[PDB]
Amino acid sequence: IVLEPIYWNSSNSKFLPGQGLVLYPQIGDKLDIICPKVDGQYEYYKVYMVDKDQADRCTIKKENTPLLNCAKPDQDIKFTIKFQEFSPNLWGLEFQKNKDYYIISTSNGSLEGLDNQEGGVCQTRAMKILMKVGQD
Amino acid sequence: TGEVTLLDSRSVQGELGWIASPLEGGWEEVSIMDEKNTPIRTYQVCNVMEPSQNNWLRTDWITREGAQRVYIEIKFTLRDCNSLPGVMGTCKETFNLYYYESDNDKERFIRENQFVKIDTIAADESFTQVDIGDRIMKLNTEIRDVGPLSKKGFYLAFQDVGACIALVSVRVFYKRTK
Ligand SMILES: *[C@]1(*)O[C@H](CO)[C@@H](O)[C@H](O)[C@H]1NC(C)=O
Repeated sequence: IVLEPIYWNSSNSKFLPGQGLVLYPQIGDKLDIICPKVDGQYEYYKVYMVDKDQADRCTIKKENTPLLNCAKPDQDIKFTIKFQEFSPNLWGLEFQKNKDYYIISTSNGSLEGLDNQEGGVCQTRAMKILMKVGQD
Repeated sequence: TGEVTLLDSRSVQGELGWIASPLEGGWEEVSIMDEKNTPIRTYQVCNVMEPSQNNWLRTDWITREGAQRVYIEIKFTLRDCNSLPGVMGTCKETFNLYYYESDNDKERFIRENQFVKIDTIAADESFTQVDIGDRIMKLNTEIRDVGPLSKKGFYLAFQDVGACIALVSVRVFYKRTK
């Protein structure tokens, strides 16, 4: 089934100050992560999937590849994750049961801080998704 | 770089939202991080253990821009079916490409018998393991053309008959000065 979409914004309370948003997606589910859109006030974010060490430190590697590049806030931008164990796509994401995955953003929310390699809203606003795949 | 794009699925940042029959359990839309380290919109189906597969995917209406001969570039991958749990047999390694000319830009449903078969497209190569880091160019690229086209625009459709396949990108273009 299709899980509730996660809109990546500062005015978005799913991200607890404590440990950020926590999800329990099951194998077969899909999830959209949407950039903040405005026909208001512009927000800019590069969103990466990362490992535990980067997520704790709110840092990004220079070879890391952003799932989402929210550089166009007037435009519809979105990433649909399919929680599959076996991708028919050579370049698709694969997940396994009882393993935790992480999405973060070390951009600070402004245009000039979009490329920030560390800190940002991961640090300040706890904008951090833990995905506990196949668990309770 | 001497060819005008009539459609590129990679340019769509929100969603393609193409119509599919069945709408669930067949072709499905997912994002990937592509060769250019850019998130794109893709379509895939992997019902290899299920018999009598007839999964149809159909693009939005594409304008010709008055070009009577149009080229269709499909980049796709095929997951080796024997890399999947339980699947013992011979793998389906093809899908079928169709088209339908129409002035109507909002056809509601996939009418199977109204589509004309361009060709059966074969996977030159399959894969067994997803690529983690840097994208290695092992995707299949197949180009076909259709024409002379008579009407304002047309639809492309893909029929899966039980392969484990991902359409990485679809690019429809005409050559500007041949
Ligand atoms: C954060 O996302 C958008 C801002 O673009 C807003 O519409 C939304 O209500 C916020 N929160 C949630 C849960 O969607």
